[PDB]
Amino acid sequence: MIKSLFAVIIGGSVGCTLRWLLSTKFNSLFPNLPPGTLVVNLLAGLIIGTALAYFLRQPHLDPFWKLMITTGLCGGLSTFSTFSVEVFALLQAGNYIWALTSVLVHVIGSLIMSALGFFIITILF
Amino acid sequence: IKSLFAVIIGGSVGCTLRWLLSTKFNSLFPNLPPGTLVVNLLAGLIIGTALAYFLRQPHLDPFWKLMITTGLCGGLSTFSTFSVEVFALLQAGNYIWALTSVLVHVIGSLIMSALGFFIITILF
Amino acid sequence: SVSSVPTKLEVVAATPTSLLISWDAPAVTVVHYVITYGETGGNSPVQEFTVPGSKSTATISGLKPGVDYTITVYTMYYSYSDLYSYSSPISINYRT
Amino acid sequence: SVSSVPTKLEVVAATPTSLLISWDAPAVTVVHYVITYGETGGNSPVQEFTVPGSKSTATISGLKPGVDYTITVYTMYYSYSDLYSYSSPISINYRT
Ligand SMILES: CCCCCCCCCCO[C@@H]1O[C@H](CO)[C@@H](O[C@H]2O[C@H](CO)[C@@H](O)[C@H](O)[C@H]2O)[C@H](O)[C@H]1O
Ligand SMILES: CCCCCCCCCCO[C@@H]1O[C@H](CO)[C@@H](O[C@H]2O[C@H](CO)[C@@H](O)[C@H](O)[C@H]2O)[C@H](O)[C@H]1O
Ligand SMILES: [F-]
Ligand SMILES: [F-]
Ligand SMILES: [F-]
Ligand code: NA
Repeated sequence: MIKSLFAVIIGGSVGCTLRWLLSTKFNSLFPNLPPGTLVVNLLAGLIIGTALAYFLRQPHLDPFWKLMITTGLCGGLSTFSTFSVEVFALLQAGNYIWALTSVLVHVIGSLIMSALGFFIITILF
Repeated sequence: IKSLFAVIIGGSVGCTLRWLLSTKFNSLFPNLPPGTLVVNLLAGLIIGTALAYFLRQPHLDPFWKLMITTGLCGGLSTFSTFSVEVFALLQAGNYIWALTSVLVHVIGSLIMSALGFFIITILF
Repeated sequence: SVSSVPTKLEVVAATPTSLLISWDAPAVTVVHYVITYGETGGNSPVQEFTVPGSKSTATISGLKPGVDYTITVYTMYYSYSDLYSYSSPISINYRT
Repeated sequence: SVSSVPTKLEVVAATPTSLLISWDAPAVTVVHYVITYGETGGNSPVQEFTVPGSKSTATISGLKPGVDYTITVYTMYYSYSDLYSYSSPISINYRT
């Protein structure tokens, strides 16, 4: 699996680079719940939600293109580690209300975007 | 451009580790896929130690800092895979494990960040 | 590569116009099972219905007495590689 | 590039042997502020203490009456780029 390796790297590099640009540009605007790190998780949820519904209806796509979107792009674009340190930093700052809110908005929000992705492509069919 | 290579080199290593770990292990326990958990807990551990270490060594190159955090930990961890696993359990009517997944990933990743931070802090 | 196809598909109980089927679940996150059934002699339309992934049993009603029915079950399941996808079926025949 | 340095550093209240200082917080996640203070004249040793990021005030006790003190405040703060790092200081002078 070397063709598979390139799907992960090409997809992942595009995702990580989008996260890097979005996070450095926007995170500082609202430091209680950094919007760049949120947007990349909500966007990745939206992409993989649509991918969930789409790959079901098109079962004979190449595993290359499937692996490039999910493990590559969505894997690289989203982040749990950045989400953790933001929360951890708020916890050490004594900012529990926003630490809790961050956890809810990221988790609840990402599932909502996955649902919106899934149910838009499902309904458009 | 130097910063861009840190993100790509780090990110590619992280994404590749996630890809190998997830495809190998996730199927062993499908209620709470262990490969996706391990990569998040490991990324939390790495960035926790990174938190404590970069504070005490403030004049390191932003290249090496960016390669570990945005690159490796960014590429290694995943929120999208975490979401679809939970979403799939929610559509399967498996609420108990959907909830457990959310708690174990969130609570666990903070614990590993704390362990990373407080080990390096306690070690001078 | 764990099998997402169910096993041990069988009729546990049967009247002249109904069957109760059960199956051993596959070791994957099944979202729902799709049960299909039709008359084995291949000139009558096959019907399908779904049951939730939590359930490993199903009742097929309104059948004809003394007729050979082909009954298949397949899953719609989450996997890391394929996301949501449909498994291959497990199939049995049963005369009412 | 948002400023992580505090602003509006001033003495709100003062006795002969203590000062109460307050500052406007920077628009970033401050983990703690480090307050340093020492006699402006010469080379009497400067002392520092921390206060949590939630707090935007501090009491400096045990000072000498009628002495010029230099007082600085800097933050230890989270940012996406730098992680935990120390800001540049904001400084004031105050005679007890
Ligand atoms: C729920 C699942 C997650 C579990 C794991 C989370 C681990 C989080 C670590 C918390 O770190 C502590 O946070 C305190 C604040 O919360 C800080 O107190 C500091 O600030 C307080 C006021 O905010 C003061 O009372 C303290 O004296 C002062 O040390 C303290 O330094 C810091 O080490
Ligand atoms: C999964 C959990 C792992 C458990 C490991 C064991 C950890 C036990 C708690 C450590 O004790 C804390 O250490 C901090 C130092 O790291 C101190 O913060 C002090 O120093 C900080 C900066 O280092 C400041 O932000 C604080 O305000 C100041 O109170 C803090 O008082 C003290 O209680
Ligand atoms: F993490
Ligand atoms: F966050
Ligand atoms: F996500
Ligand atoms: Na990632």
